[PDB]
Amino acid sequence: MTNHKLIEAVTKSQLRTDLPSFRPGDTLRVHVRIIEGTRERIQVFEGVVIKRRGGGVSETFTVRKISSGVGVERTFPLHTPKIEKIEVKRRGKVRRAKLYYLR
Amino acid sequence: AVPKRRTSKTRKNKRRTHFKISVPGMTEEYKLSH
Amino acid sequence: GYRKLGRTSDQRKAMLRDLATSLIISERIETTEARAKEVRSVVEKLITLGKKGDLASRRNAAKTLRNVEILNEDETTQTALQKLFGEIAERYTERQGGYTRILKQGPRRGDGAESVIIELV
Amino acid sequence: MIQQETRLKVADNSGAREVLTIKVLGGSGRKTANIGDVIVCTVKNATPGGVVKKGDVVKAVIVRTKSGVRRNDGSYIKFDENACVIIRDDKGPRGTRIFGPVARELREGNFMKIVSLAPEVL
Amino acid sequence: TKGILGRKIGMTQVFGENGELIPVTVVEAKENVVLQKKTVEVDGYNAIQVGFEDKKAYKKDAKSNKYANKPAEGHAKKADAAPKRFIREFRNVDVDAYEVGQEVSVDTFVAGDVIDVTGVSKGKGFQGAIKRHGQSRGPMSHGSHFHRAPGSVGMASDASRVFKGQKMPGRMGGNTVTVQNLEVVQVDTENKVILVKGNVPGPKKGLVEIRTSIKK
Amino acid sequence: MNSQELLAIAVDAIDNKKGEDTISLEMKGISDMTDYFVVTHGNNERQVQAIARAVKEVANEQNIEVKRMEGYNEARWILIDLADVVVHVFHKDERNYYNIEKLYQDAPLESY
RNA sequence: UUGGCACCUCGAUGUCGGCUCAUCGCAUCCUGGGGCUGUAGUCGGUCCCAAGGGUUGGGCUGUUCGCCCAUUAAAGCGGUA
RNA sequence: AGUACGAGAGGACCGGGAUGGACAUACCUCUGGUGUACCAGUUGUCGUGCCAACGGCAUAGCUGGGUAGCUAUGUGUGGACGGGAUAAGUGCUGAAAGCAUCUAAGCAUGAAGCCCCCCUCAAGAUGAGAUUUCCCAAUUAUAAGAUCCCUCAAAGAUGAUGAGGUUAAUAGGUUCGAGGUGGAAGCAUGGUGACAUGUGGAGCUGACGAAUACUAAUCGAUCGAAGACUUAAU
Ligand SMILES: [K+]
Ligand SMILES: [Mg+2]
Ligand SMILES: [Mg+2]
Ligand SMILES: [Mg+2]
Ligand SMILES: [Mg+2]
Ligand SMILES: [Mg+2]
Ligand SMILES: [Mg+2]
Repeated sequence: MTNHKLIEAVTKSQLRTDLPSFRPGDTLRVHVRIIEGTRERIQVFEGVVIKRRGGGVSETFTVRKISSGVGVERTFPLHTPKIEKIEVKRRGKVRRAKLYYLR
Repeated sequence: AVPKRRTSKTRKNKRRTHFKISVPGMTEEYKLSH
Repeated sequence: GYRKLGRTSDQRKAMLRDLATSLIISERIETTEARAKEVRSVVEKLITLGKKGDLASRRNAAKTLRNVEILNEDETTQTALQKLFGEIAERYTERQGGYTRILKQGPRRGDGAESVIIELV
Repeated sequence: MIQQETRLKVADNSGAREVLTIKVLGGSGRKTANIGDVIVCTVKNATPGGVVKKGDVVKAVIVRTKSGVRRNDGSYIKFDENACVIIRDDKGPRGTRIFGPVARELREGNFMKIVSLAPEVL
Repeated sequence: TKGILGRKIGMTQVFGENGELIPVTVVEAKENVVLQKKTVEVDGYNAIQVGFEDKKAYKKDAKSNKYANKPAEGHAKKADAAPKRFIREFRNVDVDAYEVGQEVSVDTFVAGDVIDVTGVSKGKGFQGAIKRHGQSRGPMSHGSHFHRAPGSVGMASDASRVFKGQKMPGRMGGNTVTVQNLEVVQVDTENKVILVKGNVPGPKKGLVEIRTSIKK
Repeated sequence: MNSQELLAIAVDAIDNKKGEDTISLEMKGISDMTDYFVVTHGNNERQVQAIARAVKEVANEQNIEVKRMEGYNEARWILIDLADVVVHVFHKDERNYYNIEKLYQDAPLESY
């Protein structure tokens, strides 16, 4: 995004180089840290990757899971500090790049 | 939606002050064929 | 770009493909101003396939150029597709783009429309 | 979103299964409601044998939506259906046992009695 | 107080200390200079006349605004500058300070201050009476011929005129709007950028005017 | 600060105020929301405000805030929460209705 | 308001509700000031100043109006063919 | 702040925030909707006595997605406090008539209302304003300085506003990037077969960004001021 490069320079020390790679349909785990007091714990979200858009700090994805009958989804920024780490553990094959036939 | 009156000879001619035409440019007679 | 020219999509895609072809044969045509600022671009993207000359560009140098016109120049016969990759491509091997040239004639009699020429250079 | 003439469902052990929304408890001509919101309902479908029959007006609370909620940390959560839970005068539930997850926003919404009972908070 | 001028560049976001998102615009502000300090004995008001972007010098066959002219050029060099494109006066600021011919650095804005922004709007052409003034449109079935239109205009043979402050179509757009009490996030110094929490008017590459708030 | 060093004090003002079956449950290997629970019950509508009005102070001794007292005025089932300790003030019989202990029957529990 | 009189208009002043827009007046429905009392406290009640702004979604029959469930700080009466 | 007050329970003044509903305005980073000259998939039939790699019409032939751009159901601010006095109503000296008494000579007090404070347009305000710099004659040419005219949008019904005119990066094109689609053609292994793998996150890409004089902004024309008079001070 070389417009005159003044925006992709300021927003440089808010990135992070800690995070593995992933395409859609690649199962992965997400160790959030959640703050509900003087100090609080982690509470993983697990699931399957359906969406990923963008570039820059404003680069997002989302994951799907079923939990006791109901479906749920959570979409996250990639560079936020909450997310300790990401753990890609499986990989697949698809032909689409946005997945909604999963409902 | 219909004229209630007649239009005088002046009000007809006060209106056409701007209803004329204009002149071309002038390059040496040669056309301004950019 | 983005000009519609009072002609819906299915019509404009076929008017800009006839202009690109009959031009090439005679290298000089006479149109209204607007149209030739739009084959200003369609035809300039169409020699840039002719310098590659590869087997793939001929396959995308046919999806806009127009059906096989059995030409007849001096004691011969051509196609508009074995003239564009053999002859124009060879004249123009060492310039960058910009090989068209618009020229303003006067207006017309009936509809009062600016008339212009367009050729190759 | 949840507005008048809306049909939620029920996720408690109190007999009422389906309902119909007819109001929202703000008041300045309010025309929707998301998670955490006290409303007014009726019943259109019950189970034989229970404590909340058909034709009884009751107040109720959201626990799930198709539209989620915009967390201040830049995060979003949207489910795949809707749901409701039926309550009492003492600001607490009619039945006892909760079914299906709920949303963490219900902790700062004085609905701690329901997170106090539910399998999966998320 | 304090005031600087500059161009709107774009819009992005940053992460706070608690991982929270904060949305921001990106203001560029270089090459400001003071050109005339004022007085009450002359004009009747104290102020500071400021100019922002540089341009080129006098030229003989001059047919743009790129190349300056003589009245302008006779006003830059006076205070030892180059020809300046944009010019504005600021009136609510102390004048015993701000000597002449200097520069104005963004560094006079801390991070976490409070401001108010002033600029131009975007252009909408000839627009109707429910995009513009935003009022109810009429039925589309049940045999109706009133869809998008202003219904009535007056009453009857009493008050046979039509009052002036009345809502009809026309043009809305490039008007002057301000925005009160935004926040300063961060202040670079090399790239000469100031960031503001929130979105502010105008199109990209436009002009922006920044100033300290007066309210509490 | 730590929780396990703060629950012998949590059973304090509820046996002071004469609570009954004032047991305590844990949720270490159960949940990820709250560490341990404390339970009780009480007889009289008068008797249910003092059991928990005390807990307001006892949270101000350690100076942890309190945020809500639900059904306090109604005086039927009341819940002061701390993310580590919870004071479920019940009625004589509503204890049986909800029957906390057996939903989490699979709870290591300890009597006090 | 139901009317009385019959002064303009019959070589045409051509229409009861509802929809869209708005505009004025207080003899005030809510908010705002206060006096008064049996207002101990609350809750009101009564009269006094005040028009800046504000003033809900739906079911039955034509429904102008009428009755009814459900919410609301409040769910105002009159003028302008 | 359970303090003034309240027979006690109850309850202000004080003044601190926290979170909201309706409403009014700017914007598109996020969430999402459209996106008819962008990317894959897919049926029918005409064109190459067929291989299908291609195109045409059939609501854009239908279906899955989607860049720039305008948008709300999304994203952020706003309501003012604060002061100058005035209604009713509280008062004090103070005469009326000794005393009295809020109005009579006096005089503090006090309402979301009224003018001032906050945003926007304004000197055709014929009461036509105020600075800053630039230009200076032999009827008469012309100076500062603008307009015609050609390339285009951050503007736009048309006029106008704005960016730029060869000492030039204005629009197009060409060479590089982004964001989007989701792994081409063509050969090569594997399957009797229709198929799947590897060479290669491949190839194509309209509107956004940069660099580069290859194309055209050529040529040349037209308007356009020369400080009055008293009456004072100089
Ligand atoms: K209705
Ligand atoms: Mg011409
Ligand atoms: Mg009809
Ligand atoms: Mg009568
Ligand atoms: Mg009458
Ligand atoms: Mg008579
Ligand atoms: Mg055909």
